[PDB]
Amino acid sequence: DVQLVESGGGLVQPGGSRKLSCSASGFAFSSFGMHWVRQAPEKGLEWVAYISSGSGTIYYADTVKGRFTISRDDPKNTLFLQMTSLRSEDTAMYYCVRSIYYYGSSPFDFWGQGTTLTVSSGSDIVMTQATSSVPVTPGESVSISCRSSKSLLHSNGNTYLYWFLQRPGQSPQLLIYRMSNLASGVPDRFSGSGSGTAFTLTISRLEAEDVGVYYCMQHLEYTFGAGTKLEL
Amino acid sequence: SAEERAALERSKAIEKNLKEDGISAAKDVKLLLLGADNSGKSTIVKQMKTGIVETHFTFKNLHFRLFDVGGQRSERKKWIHCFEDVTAIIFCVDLSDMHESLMLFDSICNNKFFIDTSIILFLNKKDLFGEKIKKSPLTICFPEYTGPNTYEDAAAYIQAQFESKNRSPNKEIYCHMTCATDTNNAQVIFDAVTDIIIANNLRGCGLY
Amino acid sequence: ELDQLRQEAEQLKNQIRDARKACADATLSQITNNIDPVGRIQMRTRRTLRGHLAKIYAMHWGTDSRLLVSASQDGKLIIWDSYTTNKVHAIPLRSSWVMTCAYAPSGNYVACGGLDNICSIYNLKTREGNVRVSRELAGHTGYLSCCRFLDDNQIVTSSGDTTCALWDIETGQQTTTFTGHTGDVMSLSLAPDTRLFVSGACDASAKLWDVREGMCRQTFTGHESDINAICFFPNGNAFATGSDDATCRLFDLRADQELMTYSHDNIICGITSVSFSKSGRLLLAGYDDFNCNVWDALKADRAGVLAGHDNRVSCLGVTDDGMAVATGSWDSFLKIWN
Amino acid sequence: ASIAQARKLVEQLKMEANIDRIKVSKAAADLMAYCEAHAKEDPLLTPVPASENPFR
Amino acid sequence: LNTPVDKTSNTLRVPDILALVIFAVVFLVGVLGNALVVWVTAFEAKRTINAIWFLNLAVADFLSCLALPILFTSIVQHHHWPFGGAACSILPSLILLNMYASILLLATISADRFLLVFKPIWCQNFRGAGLAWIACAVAWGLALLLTIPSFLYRVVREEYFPPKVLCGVDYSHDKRRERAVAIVRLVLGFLWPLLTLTICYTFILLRTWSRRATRSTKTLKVVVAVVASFFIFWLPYQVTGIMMSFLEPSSPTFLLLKKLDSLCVSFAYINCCINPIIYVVAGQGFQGRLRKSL
Amino acid sequence: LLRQKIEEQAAKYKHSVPKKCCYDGARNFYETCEERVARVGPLCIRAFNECCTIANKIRKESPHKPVQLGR
Repeated sequence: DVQLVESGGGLVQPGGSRKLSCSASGFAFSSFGMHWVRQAPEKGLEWVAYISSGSGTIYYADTVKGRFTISRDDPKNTLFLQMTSLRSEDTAMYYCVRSIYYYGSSPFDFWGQGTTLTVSSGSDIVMTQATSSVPVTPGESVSISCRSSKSLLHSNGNTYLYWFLQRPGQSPQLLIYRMSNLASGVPDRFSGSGSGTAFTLTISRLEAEDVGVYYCMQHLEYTFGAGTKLEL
Repeated sequence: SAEERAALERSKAIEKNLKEDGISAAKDVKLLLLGADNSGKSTIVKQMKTGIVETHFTFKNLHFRLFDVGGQRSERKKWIHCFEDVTAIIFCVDLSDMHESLMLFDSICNNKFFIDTSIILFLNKKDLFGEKIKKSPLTICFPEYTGPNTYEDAAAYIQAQFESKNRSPNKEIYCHMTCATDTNNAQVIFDAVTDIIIANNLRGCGLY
Repeated sequence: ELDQLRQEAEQLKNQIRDARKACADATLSQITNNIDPVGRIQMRTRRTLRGHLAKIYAMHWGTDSRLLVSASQDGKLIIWDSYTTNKVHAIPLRSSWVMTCAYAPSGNYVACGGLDNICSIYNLKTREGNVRVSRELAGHTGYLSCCRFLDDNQIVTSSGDTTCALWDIETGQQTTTFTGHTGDVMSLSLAPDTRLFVSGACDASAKLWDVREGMCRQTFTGHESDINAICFFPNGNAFATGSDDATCRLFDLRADQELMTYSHDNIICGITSVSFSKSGRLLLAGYDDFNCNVWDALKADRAGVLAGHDNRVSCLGVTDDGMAVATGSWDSFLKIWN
Repeated sequence: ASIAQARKLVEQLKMEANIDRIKVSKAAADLMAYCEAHAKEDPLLTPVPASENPFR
Repeated sequence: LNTPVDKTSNTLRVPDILALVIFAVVFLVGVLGNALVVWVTAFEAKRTINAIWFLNLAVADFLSCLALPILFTSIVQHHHWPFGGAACSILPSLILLNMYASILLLATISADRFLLVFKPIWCQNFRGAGLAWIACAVAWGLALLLTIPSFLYRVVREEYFPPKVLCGVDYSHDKRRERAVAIVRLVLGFLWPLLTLTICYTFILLRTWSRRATRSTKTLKVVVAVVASFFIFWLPYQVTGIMMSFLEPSSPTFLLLKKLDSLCVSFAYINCCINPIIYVVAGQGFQGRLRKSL
Repeated sequence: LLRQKIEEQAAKYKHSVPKKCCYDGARNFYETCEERVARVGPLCIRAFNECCTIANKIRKESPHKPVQLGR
């Protein structure tokens, strides 16, 4: 019974600050990293923060670097994001995710249900998608693709591209990690493949639950592409 | 390195935790309680308050790990190497027997792994020994005993008989008679372990 | 009569030996004259897994040929990564006297046991993120001496009370028990087909069970002293053993008799563990002489010596892919030799 | 009495006796055959190239 | 007679030759020996707490042994100073740092040995890399405090008759400051270390022999081999230093003291030679640990 | 600032021998002037003594001690 319950949303006046909180239960919090991925109401996912296990290292996206901080209270199993001097672009719904990194491990297994955050009006790796929407029908086959600025194959042989499925009105889940491996609970219909810099995900034998938006992410260095929505 | 730097950080945390567990565990002291069957070992642990019954007690800031290895029936040669590097054997002998205890002792102190480990030989249940020597002569158990049936010399004879099985003068056998008394067994065990750790500390610094 | 069956028991023993000797028309030692030896195998320490502080008793390679599991007196069953040297898990044990460790062929499960008479099976892929006890396999009376996974659901165990057992992990009951040994069963080697497994014991006798029924099929008695180590030949038709005899011998499941004895006058230290190379041409044995000798399984001559341990080489094992050979030691330093 | 388990041991001896035996020459021949067939598939018996080796 | 050689000349004669050969043998045992002790304690050890002390003592003695070429050059060039004034203000401070680091490290080693015997149950609460490194850092800092008069007052001097430029010390040239620094240096470098060696090792011996099974009779040999060598090798140096500092810059007493200083420093360095040999010889297991360190 | 003193003291020479005698007179800590003058020109008896004593009285009462750099 894994839970990632987040709280602290609402309305924030521009230039204000707010402490986004993530409350974890049902698993060993201290052994996991944390990210505070966010999604604008009319855009794709965007990475925000990353606190390592035991707070050894921390990273931020350039848009919040210095402007916001992340902290993890391991005895209370709670992760905090201290967003400061918020701007109009910060109106987004935020996700708290898990990550355990070791040989054979799967980053980004579980995503919290998230909280909406609103404010009133007033050298890098990029992943691009070749489509924004694709029609689909039950029992048919579909194929999604992505591209990146450079190859994701590291020297050790891994290829750090991910796939996430977001059904409408729901928080996303992991489907494929390292471009070839199925996440736990993902039915065998989904199967990713690729080489070099162009990577694809197949959803053969599409069931009705496969409808949603599919996001692809690079993880070679410290991000989600635009994503495409499959329509039934 | 790729994001596997996170895996390397996790590995560094695991190594730190192993070091911390090694430091925390070494602050205790390990004592093997090998002895004859029904020799009152349960009594000497209860007074201090299916396989290895790793009972423990702490006395004067020192934590004793007291492994009673007699719970499982097997040849000692196949599992006694796991108790190498134990600080001291808490060997106990009941006086109601008996030569099986002598054979076990002669096997223990001359064993290859325990050539440098002290032995706290407990003579247990001395009161019934006094009752027996009052009722029966000791010659029924030791034919070669020439002394009378009085308490002191008989006890000294059997203690010396146990002690004589040593074949390495660098060891020592801290024989003691408890007579079912309280809090003295813990005291002699503590004194023995203090002597042993002082000797080990000297050996580390090169004063030995 | 009681005496008559005892007399016929000996009468059975000699005539099987006569039949056993009848098939011995030749030996491998003269047949190997037609092939070349492998020369000096100069394996070198490609790594050192210095995480253990106390006497890493036993180790096992994963099916990936990438991970180890190591058990030690320290009470920590840490599992290693063979290239990055990382400690990807550190499972804390219920009892620190572990001589058994096993890595499931799927990689999900790790099991260890020892002087506690209980086999603890650990689930590594828990959704909670940490390795935890799956089930504790109570039911033996002696110390456990080896564990092997047939699959994720059933584990075969060798114990000190002279009985191997086969459990199902679904409920933890001793679904099948084995019997027919006098001494303590010390080592256990599942066959590649997983339909048979040989075990060695303290009575110098090694025998091959079928896993489907508790019936032993053949017995081998080449050695003089307790069988410390046993390992199936890669092809599955043969197996070798190691003992306090300070020598290893190779047996055949179908010829039912000893084929080789790997001995030299200069070695007097008993064997602690054994395992074959991928092709079976090469046999690696870890002596109590603080080093591992490499033996050509066909020429029976010493192919070389692997050293680098300051104490007993208590465990040894070649990867499933044949990539390398790792040797845990009482020095606590897990070497990775290639 | 112990006669029952002793007769069980005798029965085990008979079952071992009924086992078929192969000429040792053929079993050894199988052994060498496996070894020479798979000698090209291990990096211990045959020196591995440094580039293909995953520990160097 | 009618030669450029005047009525007197000063070659490399005089038992300065003895000082020279002593420095040579100490340098030989410093390049070897002492250099191996620091290595085996660091790379193959220092996960054991007891190796920290002898690591620091060996490294301090090794850094003292790196000063042997400079002392050799000063002896053979009749105290000519080829280096700069900043060198005269720095390098002697560092060499005194190495000397007194060795001495207070011996004292702290002895204090730890005492604590290992008189408080074992407290030792299995205290012991760890933390306390050992804290104590060794305190010893090094005390060496720095002892040498900071050399880091302060040393300046270069020049005479112009030959080019024999030399390095010296400015004790205000008209007032007593030499007495205070000399007496404090003598105390905190030879007396307090000697007391902390002698009393601590005597109590170690008394407690070791009192209880059974600890009377190894090797503790006496090692304690004597340390303390007697320490005394016989530092007393000529330190008593000469204090007498020279208190005595006026004239009189035959100062004449023979300036004559004897070289041999006095040679005796002071005999202790630097002796500190690692006792560990490498008396330390059991640390004979095969050296071969297996590679 | 003592070079001019020894130079002006030596300048009164009348021959090379007294000049070099004064030059070597003002040299050495291990021997006093009385010990050094015993080893040596009729004018050397006076010149060596006066040059050595002048230089010596110059170097005392000055910030200088010939401390060996091992101390």
